[PDB]
Amino acid sequence: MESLTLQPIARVDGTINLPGSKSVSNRALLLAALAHGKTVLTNLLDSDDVRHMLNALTALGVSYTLSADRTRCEIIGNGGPLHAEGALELFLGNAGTAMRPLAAALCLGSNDIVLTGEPRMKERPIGHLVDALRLGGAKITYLEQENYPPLRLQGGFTGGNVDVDGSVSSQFLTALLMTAPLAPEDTVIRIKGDLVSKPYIDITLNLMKTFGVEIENQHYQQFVVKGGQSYQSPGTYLVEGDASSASYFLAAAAIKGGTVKVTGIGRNSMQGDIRFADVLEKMGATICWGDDYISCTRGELNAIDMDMNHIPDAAMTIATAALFAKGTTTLRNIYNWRVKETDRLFAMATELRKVGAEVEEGHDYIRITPPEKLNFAEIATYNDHRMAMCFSLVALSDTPVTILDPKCTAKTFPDYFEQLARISQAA
Ligand SMILES: O=C(O)C1=C[C@@H](O)[C@@H](O)[C@H](O)C1
Ligand SMILES: O=C(O)C[NH2+]CP(=O)(O)O
Repeated sequence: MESLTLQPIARVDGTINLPGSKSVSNRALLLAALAHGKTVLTNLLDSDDVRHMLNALTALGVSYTLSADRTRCEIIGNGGPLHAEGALELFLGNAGTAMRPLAAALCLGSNDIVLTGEPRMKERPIGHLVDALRLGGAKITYLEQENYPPLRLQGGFTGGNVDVDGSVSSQFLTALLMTAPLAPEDTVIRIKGDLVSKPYIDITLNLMKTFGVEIENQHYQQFVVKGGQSYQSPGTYLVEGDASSASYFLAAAAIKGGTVKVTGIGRNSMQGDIRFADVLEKMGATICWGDDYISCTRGELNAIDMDMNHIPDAAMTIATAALFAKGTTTLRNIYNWRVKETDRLFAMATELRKVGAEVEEGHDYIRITPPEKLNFAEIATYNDHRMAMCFSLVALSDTPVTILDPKCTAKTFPDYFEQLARISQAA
């Protein structure tokens, strides 16, 4: 299969202009499609996950145009719920930010649509969202395994009292929040127990407000939504650079800098992953904050032991950065790593051991003891963009690393290796 071998990188230094945020991009596209008016999105991410959303919108009849680099998108809002019949199949790759929000949104009114995706997506849970949608009136059928895509959506979500489990995925609540305002009746969304990864709910509410809708958030335990609302185009909207994508570059400087500055995100960002910078600071790196940048400068690197549920995606970057830290690092409260692009606790533990680390794969945590020196390994990537990006950091040592299926980074960051190369220096 395809592979890329990264030569040892002596030092990193430079500036990277970040690709757009995947989380913001897919929310903005769906809201723009539902909204009245023309929305112009700039700094939109061009990656597999966004392409699947764009293709779904095209299939649903939404009109839009894209600039040459696909980062500027002019969307003609539909002025209401999207519709299709005949069990139209929408193929969503392995994009959770397309699958979960569309699973909910397409329950408005009548419809006959099928949502499916890659094999792994048929193994990523969606039952708790389906349960909630059904409580609100939706008719949903599991075409294969109960609790997983593919789903046949036949509409009917009118609102009412809806309970949802948010203990493993915040995306189920996000999907309900974006959908409820357009339902004919008011909706009260009750969180069954605890809610995981709260920052993504804040991103959803932030985007909804940009598109003209606000709801009543009762300490994240219950959300009161008024029905009969309409989303409205914000005119021109700038998509923040991706803070999760930024993690690799900031960590690279913490390990081998130099100073690396990422632009497109700053202290005012709505993304929870900007807090990844705080972790590097706790490890001994220096961080500088700007309006539209975050930079990291090499200091030292000490192991840490902390809960990472607030930044599950960027947290993976700490797992490989730990190979360069002094002491044993423990990342806790990351059970949900198991239900993402791959089971990341199993994958991270397996690949880290290949370069020499002693690793304890806990059920919901990972403990990493770095080796005195890293060794060469051919890293398996599990169709997971972040496995490829996290392990690229192994090359900030005296050993090269070979990454299998490097193009898997395209899920969120097609140009990843060219960007890492941009800040890689020989002297
Ligand atoms: O709502 C979102 O945008 C996301 C939430 C989390 O599940 C993340 O793990 C996922 O990558 C994106
Ligand atoms: O980006 C990540 O690290 C995990 N994404 C899961 P998805 O966006 O497919 O729901």
